Amino acid sequence: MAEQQQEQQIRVRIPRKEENEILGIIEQMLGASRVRVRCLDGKTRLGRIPGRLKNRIWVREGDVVIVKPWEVQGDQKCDIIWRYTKTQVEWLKRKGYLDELL
Repeated sequence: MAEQQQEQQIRVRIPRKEENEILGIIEQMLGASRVRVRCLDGKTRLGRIPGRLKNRIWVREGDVVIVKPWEVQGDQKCDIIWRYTKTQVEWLKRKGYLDELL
């Protein structure tokens, strides 16, 4: 219900989802091309970013990210996307509260 120049889109509803994805928040101040994420949808993984995002994320401490699952074992690897409050992570987070209560 909005089509004008300079508009913030939700960017939600992402395609490609054979086994669904997990949602976690990233943390890391050192900055060694890798970060640590904790996620809902039952997952705990180390998140990695591409060279372009690596020099464009500059995460300080307390950011939200979407993660991909890597193998299983007693710890999973994940491919993460960094963003500070937008709509995609807000959607999955709202779903977490819905499942818990409400």
